[PDB]
Amino acid sequence: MKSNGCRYGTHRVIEPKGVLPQPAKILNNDMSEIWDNEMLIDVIRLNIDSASFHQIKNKLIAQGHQDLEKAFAEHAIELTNRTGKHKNEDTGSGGMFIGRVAAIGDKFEMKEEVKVGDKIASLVSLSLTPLKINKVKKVLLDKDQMEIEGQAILFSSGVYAKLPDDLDENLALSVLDVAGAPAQVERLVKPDDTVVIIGANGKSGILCNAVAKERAGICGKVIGVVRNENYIPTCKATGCDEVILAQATDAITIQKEVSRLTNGKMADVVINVVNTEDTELPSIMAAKDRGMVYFFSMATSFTKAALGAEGIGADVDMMIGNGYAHHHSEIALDLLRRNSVLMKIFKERYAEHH
Amino acid sequence: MKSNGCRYGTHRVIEPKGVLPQPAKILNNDMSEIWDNEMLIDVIRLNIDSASFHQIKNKLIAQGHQDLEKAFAEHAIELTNRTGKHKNEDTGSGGMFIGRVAAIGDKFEMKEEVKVGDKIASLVSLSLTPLKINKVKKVLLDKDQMEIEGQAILFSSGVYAKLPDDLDENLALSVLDVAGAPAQVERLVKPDDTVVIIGANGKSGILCNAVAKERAGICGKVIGVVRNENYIPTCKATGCDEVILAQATDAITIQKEVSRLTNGKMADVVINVVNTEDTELPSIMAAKDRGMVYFFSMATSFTKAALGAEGIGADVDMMIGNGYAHHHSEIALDLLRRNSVLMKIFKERYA
Ligand SMILES: NC(=O)c1ccc[n+]([C@@H]2O[C@H](COP(=O)([O-])OP(=O)(O)OC[C@H]3O[C@@H](n4cnc5c(N)ncnc54)[C@H](OP(=O)(O)O)[C@@H]3O)[C@@H](O)[C@H]2O)c1
Ligand SMILES: NC(=O)c1ccc[n+]([C@@H]2O[C@H](COP(=O)([O-])OP(=O)(O)OC[C@H]3O[C@@H](n4cnc5c(N)ncnc54)[C@H](OP(=O)(O)O)[C@@H]3O)[C@@H](O)[C@H]2O)c1
Ligand SMILES: [Cl-]
Ligand SMILES: [Cl-]
Repeated sequence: MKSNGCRYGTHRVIEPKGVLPQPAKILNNDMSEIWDNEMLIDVIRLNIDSASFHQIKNKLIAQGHQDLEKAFAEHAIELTNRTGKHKNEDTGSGGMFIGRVAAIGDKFEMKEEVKVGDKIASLVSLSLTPLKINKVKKVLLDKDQMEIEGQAILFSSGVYAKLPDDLDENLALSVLDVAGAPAQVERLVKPDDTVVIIGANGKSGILCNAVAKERAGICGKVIGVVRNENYIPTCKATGCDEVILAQATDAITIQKEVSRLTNGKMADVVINVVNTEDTELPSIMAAKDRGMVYFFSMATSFTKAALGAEGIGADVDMMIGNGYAHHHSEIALDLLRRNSVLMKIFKERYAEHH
Repeated sequence: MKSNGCRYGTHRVIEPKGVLPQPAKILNNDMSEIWDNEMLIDVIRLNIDSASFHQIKNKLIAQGHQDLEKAFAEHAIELTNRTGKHKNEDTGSGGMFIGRVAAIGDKFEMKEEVKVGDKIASLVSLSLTPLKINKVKKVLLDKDQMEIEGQAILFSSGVYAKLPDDLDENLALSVLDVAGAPAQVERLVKPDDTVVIIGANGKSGILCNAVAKERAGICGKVIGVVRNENYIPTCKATGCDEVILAQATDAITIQKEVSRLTNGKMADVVINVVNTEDTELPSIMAAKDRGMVYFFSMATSFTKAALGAEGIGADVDMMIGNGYAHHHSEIALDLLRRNSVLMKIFKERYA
């Protein structure tokens, strides 16, 4: 056991010196000894970022490989052996892993309480994760997955979650993927608030509907925005009092309908969980004066949000949605255990085994 | 005077119907009658977005013009007459205007109090502003400016500022340019807070230093981050208690130095006012747990900030720096009037 490990993991950065593990080019993936504030994982499965997986697959096709599973497996071993991690060298994307705890340093900053042998999922990207792949058992070309024998390091600053014994693994992973959204909504929504959820039928959207309605309470108002009439029942069953039919890019219709439904008062909190571009101004205009607009979509443009609010004189607070929050996995999993409607929808949509 | 004008201005959108004035292709710039919630301006000068001005200049050269001032003037007349606004048709960029209030609709949402004749600057883009150019008097090729006779519409949702007749106009416009930064900093900093200002020697930075120190007070702590030791006296004179020398992209140095100056407690509030990319993670790591990180720079990447905080388990709030806030002009100008050190620096730097 090595001493004086950096919680941010800089002790494993080989190239270039003086940067963090994520932007680094080469990490130390020597698993024979760990630092005192690290956690070592026996990796079972690698869930590669879909864009990275597709980009690597197509690069290999273009180079002329016929056996794609074998070419991909060999690509992953070469990449991880040389750079210490599975960070896509063209996109910068990573992924996450599933495995069982192998060793815990005595100064590891424990978050969720876990012990050797526990089954866990990482909630930080493979783009900063020291990873040693000893064997690729299977490349699942259609699932962006590799079943492997290997090991990974979590730094004390990293994030992980114990996978619950009583839940379908893919169901649990689906909640963990978006756990930050309901966690943040719980912090934002006051009793009696009006809340507008843009993209309310989505995976994070239906979780946001439910905690928004729990937090806003009996005299609050939760308004979902969807573009498909097919989604109205689900939005209402998961917490929406009202549903607006609009493209999330249609600022005028959303403003008009939110105004109708609130008698001009508009929303205290706007939660944006769409996966498309140019929805910043429609979200801003749904808010009341000094309201809160929480942008979760990775499609959000900083400049479009900033210039959007300036051009129409909207004095609103606009937050970059932080996917991490203390206890967010436990909070999101507890939401599904309290709400049988959500649990049934999540199992139907995202459970592997039915 | 027509009634039931939309505060967002959709009643002047001709093409395509169903979008807002800024994304619209064609606006109605008929100034003979205004709507009840509009304000009509006699425009003196058009400050064209510099990139837009340069793109139009070069387009005209390539078409074969030679007398650029005259071709540019004719370009602006054709563009505004046809589309109703000076929105650059290739880039989408606009600009702002300076003018005198001509008429005030009876239902205009008054922000700062102005009456007919007041000298004002628009603080919203020419790309959403109905604009009629009756004459171009002078095209200033080195200044991205046109002196004109014409009129413009401010919607009730628009933003403007009265230009005080007692201050140099370039100085006033420079303050208006960054007024949202001190205004927003005033709301975030509590007494006894530790505040880190990244880019503390810049135009917005020195205003943020001063506001951070008055709000954090005698037992608060204001830390500037700059990369030049020559900037230290200015940072301290405008409010910093301590100054860190680091590149704003150097997350490890900034984290270590903020930790040193705060005994590991880190910053309650981080203000990022640099004009450089890849400073998100350094800003996040300067904050304490559940601290507030305010990104003012237009170089801020949404995904870099979100994924940055996620990867190191930083439960911090990250705010998109708005740039507009109620009364921001008045608040920033009052800061200069109350703080002789800032006024003197702003005078020397920004004419
Ligand atoms: N940082 C984090 O950890 C974090 C946390 C939560 C969310 N997020 C982000 O939030 C976004 C949503 O993620 P998710 O997993 O919830 O995705 P999802 O399940 O695909 O949900 C997206 C929803 O938005 C709707 N939508 C997209 N574009 C639309 C438009 N133009 N008009 C109307 N509706 C539209 C979709 O419905 P249609 O069927 O109509 O397309 C869908 O219901 C992603 O960008 C994700 O990265 C990130
Ligand atoms: N409209 C809005 O929403 C709004 C409002 C307020 C601020 N802002 C934004 O804030 C940014 C700054 O505005 P400004 O007018 O204050 O600009 P400015 O006067 O040029 O200030 C930028 C400051 O940052 C420093 N800096 C830049 N890169 C650095 C690096 N890598 N390391 C250390 N220091 C660095 C510069 O110092 P050096 O001399 O060392 O380069 C300079 O002092 C702009 O992007 C602006 O758009 C926008
Ligand atoms: Cl006219
Ligand atoms: Cl962005």
